[PDB]
Amino acid sequence: ATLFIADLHLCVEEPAITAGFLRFLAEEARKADALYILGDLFEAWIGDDDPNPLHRQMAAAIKAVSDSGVPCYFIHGNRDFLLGKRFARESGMTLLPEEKVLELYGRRVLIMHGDTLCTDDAGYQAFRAKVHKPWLQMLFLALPLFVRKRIAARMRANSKEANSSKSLAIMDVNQNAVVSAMEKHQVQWLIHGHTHRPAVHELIANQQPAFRVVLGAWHTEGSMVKVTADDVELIHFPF
Ligand SMILES: CCCCCCCCCCC[C@@H](O)CC(=O)N[C@H]1[C@@H](OP(=O)(O)O)O[C@H](CO)[C@@H](O)[C@@H]1OC(=O)C[C@H](O)CCCCCCCCCCC
Ligand SMILES: [Mn+2]
Ligand SMILES: [Mn+2]
Repeated sequence: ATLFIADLHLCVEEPAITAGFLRFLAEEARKADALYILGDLFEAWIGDDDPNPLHRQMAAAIKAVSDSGVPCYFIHGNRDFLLGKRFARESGMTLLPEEKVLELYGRRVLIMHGDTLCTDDAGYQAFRAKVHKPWLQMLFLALPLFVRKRIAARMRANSKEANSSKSLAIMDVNQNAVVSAMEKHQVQWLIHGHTHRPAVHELIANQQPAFRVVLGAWHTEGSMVKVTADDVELIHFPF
């Protein structure tokens, strides 16, 4: 089986999630064919040079999975788009582009974080385009770590404030964008996160039955999608 997770938002002061993730790696990822992490692995990323001890332990635990023969892949989220090649090497992860099609046991599946489908949120998409500019990223990364942490803290705070004022519609995926992505790639299956609204949605793409499977955020329990020859299963599991 091939596993998909997203939206862990790992951080020091959410220790149940950290413990749950370590257990997941040892008990589930170890026996899988591959693991895909579809963004927001960390609560925030302000550069691979961050000395946070959590990053060291998480990198080693992920690298132990891929060193055991189970490849680990990462699509960036909105929290952790700065995660780079240095941390990918430390963690034994392969970095993927923002959209990727997999063929799994004969089944073509599109994967992404999900935030690029939220096309009605013009304010977010504006922000996203700016912070994805390599020149601006490279400029941010030149600041002292403590300044980067203050910026991130402010961004987190203003994000929470902005979100409480936004309609549910602009913060969920746009259906035209969903269908457009699934027809661009001619898939009947899409797995994403970002919205923190776990569900299996039925829809039409390519004039055929299609499915959009949304991972849950990790808080008091975890969420994965398990893909086998015969099934695509959204599974919630306790810590
Ligand atoms: C150049 C390199 C910069 C590097 C920075 C590295 C640190 C990144 C830290 C993570 C920030 C991230 O949380 C912001 C974000 O993505 N918010 C969108 C997201 O909501 P979340 O709160 O993240 O769940 O998902 C929501 C649903 O899709 C969406 O609505 C939120 O988007 C917003 O709230 C964006 C607002 O519309 C505008 C953003 C205002 C940010 C304030 C900037 C303060 C910076 C000051 C520095 C001078
Ligand atoms: Mn998230
Ligand atoms: Mn997200």
